[PDB]
Amino acid sequence: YAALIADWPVVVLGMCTMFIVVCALVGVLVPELPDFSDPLLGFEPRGTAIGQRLVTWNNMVKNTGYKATLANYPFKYADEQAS
Amino acid sequence: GSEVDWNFHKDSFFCDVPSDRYSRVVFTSSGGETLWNLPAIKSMCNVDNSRIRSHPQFGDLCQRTTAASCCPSWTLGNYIAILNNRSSCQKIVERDVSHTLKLLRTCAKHYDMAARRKDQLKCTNVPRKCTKYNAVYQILHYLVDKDFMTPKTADYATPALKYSMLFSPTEKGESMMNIYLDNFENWNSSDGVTTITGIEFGIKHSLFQDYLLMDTVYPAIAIVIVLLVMCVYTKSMFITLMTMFAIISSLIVSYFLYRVVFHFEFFPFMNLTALIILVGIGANNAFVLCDVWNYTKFDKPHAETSETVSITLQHAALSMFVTSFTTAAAFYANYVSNITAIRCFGVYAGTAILVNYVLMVTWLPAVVVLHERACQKCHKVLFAISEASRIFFEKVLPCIVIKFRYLWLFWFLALTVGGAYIVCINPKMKLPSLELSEFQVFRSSHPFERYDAEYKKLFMFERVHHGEELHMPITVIWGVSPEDNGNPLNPKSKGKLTLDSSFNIASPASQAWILHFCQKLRNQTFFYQTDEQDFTSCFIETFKQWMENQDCCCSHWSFPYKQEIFELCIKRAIMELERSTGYHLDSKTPGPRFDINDTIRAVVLEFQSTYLFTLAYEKMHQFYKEVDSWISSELSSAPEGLSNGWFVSNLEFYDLQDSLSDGTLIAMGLSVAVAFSVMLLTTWNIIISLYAIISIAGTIFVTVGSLVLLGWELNVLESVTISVAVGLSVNFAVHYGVAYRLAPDPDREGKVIFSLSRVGSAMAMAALTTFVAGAMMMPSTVLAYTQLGTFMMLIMCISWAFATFFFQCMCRCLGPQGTCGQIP
Ligand SMILES: CC(C)CCC[C@@H](C)[C@H]1CC[C@H]2[C@@H]3CC=C4C[C@@H](OC(=O)CCC(=O)O)CC[C@]4(C)[C@H]3CC[C@]12C
Ligand SMILES: CC(C)CCC[C@@H](C)[C@H]1CC[C@H]2[C@@H]3CC=C4C[C@@H](OC(=O)CCC(=O)O)CC[C@]4(C)[C@H]3CC[C@]12C
Ligand SMILES: CC(C)CCC[C@@H](C)[C@H]1CC[C@H]2[C@@H]3CC=C4C[C@@H](OC(=O)CCC(=O)O)CC[C@]4(C)[C@H]3CC[C@]12C
Ligand SMILES: CC(C)CCC[C@@H](C)[C@H]1CC[C@H]2[C@@H]3CC=C4C[C@@H](OC(=O)CCC(=O)O)CC[C@]4(C)[C@H]3CC[C@]12C
Ligand SMILES: CC(C)CCC[C@@H](C)[C@H]1CC[C@H]2[C@@H]3CC=C4C[C@@H](OC(=O)CCC(=O)O)CC[C@]4(C)[C@H]3CC[C@]12C
Ligand SMILES: CC(C)CCC[C@@H](C)[C@H]1CC[C@H]2[C@@H]3CC=C4C[C@@H](OC(=O)CCC(=O)O)CC[C@]4(C)[C@H]3CC[C@]12C
Ligand SMILES: CC(C)CCC[C@@H](C)[C@H]1CC[C@H]2[C@@H]3CC=C4C[C@@H](OC(=O)CCC(=O)O)CC[C@]4(C)[C@H]3CC[C@]12C
Ligand SMILES: CC(C)CCC[C@@H](C)[C@H]1CC[C@H]2[C@@H]3CC=C4C[C@@H](OC(=O)CCC(=O)O)CC[C@]4(C)[C@H]3CC[C@]12C
Ligand SMILES: *[C@@H]1O[C@H](CO)[C@@H](O)[C@H](O)[C@H]1NC(C)=O
Ligand SMILES: *[C@@H]1O[C@H](CO)[C@@H](O)[C@H](O)[C@H]1NC(C)=O
Ligand SMILES: *[C@@H]1O[C@H](CO)[C@@H](O)[C@H](O)[C@H]1NC(C)=O
Ligand SMILES: *[C@@H]1O[C@H](CO)[C@@H](O)[C@H](O)[C@H]1NC(C)=O
Repeated sequence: YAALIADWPVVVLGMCTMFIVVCALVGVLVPELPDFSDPLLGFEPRGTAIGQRLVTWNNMVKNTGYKATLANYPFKYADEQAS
Repeated sequence: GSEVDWNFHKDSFFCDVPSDRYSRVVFTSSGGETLWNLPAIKSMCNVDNSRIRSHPQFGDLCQRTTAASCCPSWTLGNYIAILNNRSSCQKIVERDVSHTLKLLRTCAKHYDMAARRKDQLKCTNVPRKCTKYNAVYQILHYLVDKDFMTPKTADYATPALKYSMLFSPTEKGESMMNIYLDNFENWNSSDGVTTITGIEFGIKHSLFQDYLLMDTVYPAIAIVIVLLVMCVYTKSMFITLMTMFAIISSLIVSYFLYRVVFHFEFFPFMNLTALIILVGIGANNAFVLCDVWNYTKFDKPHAETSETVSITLQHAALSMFVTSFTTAAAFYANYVSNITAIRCFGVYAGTAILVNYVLMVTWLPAVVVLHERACQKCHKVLFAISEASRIFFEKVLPCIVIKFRYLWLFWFLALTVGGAYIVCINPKMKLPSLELSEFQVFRSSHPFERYDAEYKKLFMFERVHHGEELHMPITVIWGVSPEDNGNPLNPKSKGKLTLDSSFNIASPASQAWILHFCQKLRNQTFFYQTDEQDFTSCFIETFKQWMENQDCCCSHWSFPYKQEIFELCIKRAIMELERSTGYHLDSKTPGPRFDINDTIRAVVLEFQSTYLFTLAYEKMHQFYKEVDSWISSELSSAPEGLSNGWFVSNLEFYDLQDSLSDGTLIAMGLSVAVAFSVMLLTTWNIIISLYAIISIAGTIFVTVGSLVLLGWELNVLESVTISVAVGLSVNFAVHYGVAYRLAPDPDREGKVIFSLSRVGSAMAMAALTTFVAGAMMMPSTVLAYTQLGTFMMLIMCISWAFATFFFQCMCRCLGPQGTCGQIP
């Protein structure tokens, strides 16, 4: 493309800025802007044979017992109808 | 307003006990190195009641009728005023000072009473009754640090206590930000007799964001400086402006490609720093193209512009792509770490550099060809600058590097071996040693980091707090299987889901096997006997012990029941096991788990252990390794043998440390492999490849050694820096190696001066521009900028010096026929 950037510089310098500006506009419109509130939102390993178990054991706690149909892991509750 | 009376109304009362939940300030006086004097105490209490008892505070205890005061202050001055019962802290007579001095002297040897709750009465026996209501104990355990009243110093000697503390009756929390955002941040300290050093309002992480916005003037200034320097190299302002706009647009389109095309949605913090890095990178490409342009335009000037453009592309694209792709692969190699932040920063920076290379290849020739279109002293100074630069980088530098030619070898070999020994054996880099709750995220002189690092070990109620001695528990689970579901790769930090398995506990063999497992585990060495936990252990044991009654339906059976008794009697039993003791159990109790249907789904046992909880690496590693090696002995029935291999304690810091220690090494390996491969493929001469590898190793070892000597941990940043350094090293070796080859001179001492004179200007300009673009981050507040700036300066000034001296003084041994690589 040596000849292309020889006799036609302005078209190659304008297509670039067209692409750049449409990219900037899409990137500022479509996706949700970042937060920047918690400086340590990422520092936690994932899937290392000892982080999987921690994640699962923490999910086991958040799904605790509810007075009825906890959709979770409760204690005895579901058989308290005798009273 | 906030105008009411205070608590001291000639009433010998007191609000509460000074706890850890409140807000703390730390005072040091001056070089005088003493606080026991009326000016110090009075000024301390005054700056207290001025800088914190002025702003309207609606968050308070409100235990009395005073709406703007519940406790007076909780300071040393109040505790002096309660002696001799002078109500106002302002009224001190300088004799109660001597009184409390003598009292603390005569009583400090007994430090030892917790509290005397009854008014003017002591509940338990105390050695002395001359002490007031918890005065000496509180004033020794909370307010004054350890050096005061030590038994090490002899009698008649007066201590110094260079540090004191001061509490506040309000409760620490995010609400303090306003208080801090107007009254504390601007002004230096109090007057020259008392100076605040440490603050613990508890807003160290929530306020962080703000400082970010307040410290973006240092990046901007940096950009400006770069522009200036580029004007000196290429005189046309047009090219400078267009290449800076190309860099910015590259970052923008890289963000766009990052967010929606690659489609993963999480933007970490460190990604911001990326910009700075690229500011010291992209410009380099220009300083390779433009220069070459002129050379071609100096060889065949009468030719058509198209031919010159084709020739300069032919002569520049190879090296541009080599260096850009090498740095990009060095960044992308972080995609093998298990953390999230670096696993995203890698991809982002890599895409940024690649797109920047593409734009430097396309956009830049366009603008350089479209650039076809009292001042005598202002032109003569530039002419003299050009002449001096030419005569330096053409005749002086080769002379300096080649005439000595032997001191450099020994000197740099000594530096390399010193760096190797200082990174490998004695002071090897250390893993992190601070709880995940408080990382050093500010400057190392901010009033928050002081209290969070230095002063949290001088005060008793924090040192004994460091003396926790909490054992480590082990747990076992048979209900669920370990599996992660929500976005593992390029994660979201919001992906989790629970699941189930298929096992039965009704099999009597499984019951007997669980009982045998418990009995066996009660035998090993990593066990700790308490003889106090009844239900907070194996449930089967206490269940069996509970089922010894009769005439109630089942009773008085063997151990392996027929499971129709078992499934119903578990529920029959726990509803009365809750009665005796442990009336409450909340989602972390060794009791078995149930479902919507009352069947059993998850069984969880728990035990204590003898290893104490710590933060070191070897201890926790030994614990985990040996205990998991033992637990791996299952050999059990078909059920509960699958989804069996379970073990989990409060060990997360160890996970972070292990993931760092593996990711850094894997990334280093991958990046150095790519670097050596690219150097070999671009040189086509094995001896030059060996010299380049030696230079890369030298610069890596020296920079990492200087980093560790200066004193650096591996939090999350250095885990990327250690890999970025070996990618940013070869940038100069590639250029010096390509230029050395294809030179019209066969001899050894010749053709070195050629390459050096031809590319020394470009290398020096790139080095200087990255140096000065990283040197405008040193004064700042957020830490990442300072870390990155220091690393940038220290890596560029080292890599340039090595790749010039230790390479040219080495590449002159090669023989003119050499190897020339394999035969393609
Ligand atoms: C308009 C926005 C969206 C983009 C701007 C970036 C480029 C497309 C601009 C920046 C500077 C412009 C140049 C500024 C000046 C000139 C000189 C102009 O010719 C003259 O002024 C000749 C005068 C004479 O010799 O008599 C021809 C267009 C050109 C090359 C312009 C071409 C378009 C350029 C490169
Ligand atoms: C040496 C260089 C040239 C190698 C190639 C570099 C990049 C082009 C590669 C490296 C790793 C790749 C990534 C590996 C894994 C993923 C996750 C993957 O995630 C999903 O598909 C989940 C979201 C969805 O369902 O769409 C999307 C593609 C992506 C970002 C890949 C995009 C292309 C990347 C950045
Ligand atoms: C490459 C870096 C070193 C400098 C160039 C980029 C910064 C100038 C930009 C990048 C992201 C920007 C931030 C993106 C979002 C926000 C949140 C925004 O929040 C509000 O307006 C208040 C409400 C809220 O978000 O809670 C304040 C500006 C701030 C911090 C921005 C400040 C300017 C920042 C740090
Ligand atoms: C891959 C290239 C480009 C970089 C250099 C890598 C290796 C030559 C070195 C660098 C750091 C070295 C490590 C530094 C420290 C240690 C700890 C050392 O064990 C100790 O406890 C040593 C200190 C002590 O006795 O307390 C065992 C070797 C090891 C893993 C070393 C293994 C070899 C390593 C990885
Ligand atoms: C050449 C580049 C890659 C830099 C050198 C690598 C360092 C940044 C890292 C990578 C691996 C790390 C090592 C990984 C494992 C260990 C073992 C670890 O052992 C213990 O916990 C203590 C043992 C004892 O005290 O006997 C001590 C830190 C150390 C040597 C680490 C020291 C710092 C190292 C060498
Ligand atoms: C291109 C060249 C000049 C690069 C540097 C070469 C050597 C100076 C390096 C390369 C490999 C290094 C070794 C890599 C790994 C180790 C193991 C490391 O750990 C132990 O041997 C443990 C000793 C202990 O128990 O204290 C000690 C340093 C050592 C020998 C290193 C010493 C320095 C070595 C020989
Ligand atoms: C010919 C030239 C270009 C060779 C390279 C020199 C500098 C670019 C570097 C190489 C080694 C660096 C030094 C490596 C180690 C230290 C010690 C370091 O010491 C401390 O911070 C604390 C020391 C301690 O108490 O142990 C201060 C920086 C300094 C002098 C560094 C300053 C910058 C130096 C001289
Ligand atoms: C590129 C040409 C012009 C040669 C430049 C030589 C010196 C002017 C440079 C070479 C290495 C530089 C040093 C590299 C690193 C450091 C550590 C740096 O440490 C800190 O400021 C600590 C920051 C922190 O960790 O909080 C202080 C400046 C210093 C000594 C630099 C001072 C300026 C030095 C000596
Ligand atoms: C303080 O108490 C003592 C004894 O209880 C009393 O004699 C003295 O008058 C009190 N102080 C004041 C200012 O009244
Ligand atoms: C700090 O500023 C105050 C004025 O707010 C001044 O009185 C004091 O002397 C200053 N201290 C130092 C060390 O500059
Ligand atoms: C466990 O208890 C003692 C102490 O180790 C030992 O002698 C005994 O044989 C062990 N019992 C079982 C069932 O392993
Ligand atoms: C038990 O769960 C099943 C699920 O299919 C449901 O149909 C049934 O109603 C549940 N029984 C009780 C008592 O909740």
